[PDB]
Amino acid sequence: SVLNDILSRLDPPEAEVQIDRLITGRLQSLQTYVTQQLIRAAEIRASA
Amino acid sequence: SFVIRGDEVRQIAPGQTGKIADYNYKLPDDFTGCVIAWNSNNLDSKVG
Repeated sequence: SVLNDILSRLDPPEAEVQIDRLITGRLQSLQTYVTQQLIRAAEIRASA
Repeated sequence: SFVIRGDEVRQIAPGQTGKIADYNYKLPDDFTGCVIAWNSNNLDSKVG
């Protein structure tokens, strides 16, 4: 789960693949967050 | 053009790590091209 350990332990050639997995997940998570965020905001707006 | 040792060939590839890859010649991760190796036993090897 830590970026530094991947860099520390693994050579970049191997690390690049590993970090990439981590990247897609968080980016996906933020994507879920914003999407989730937009909808609620809309709910608020109608209320507003 | 290289003289590289036999076992070493695996090293001449985009990701590899080792003495040849680190110290002598390094490919970029992004490398685009082929690596053509063939043992030239007759050309460069002597009894001494």
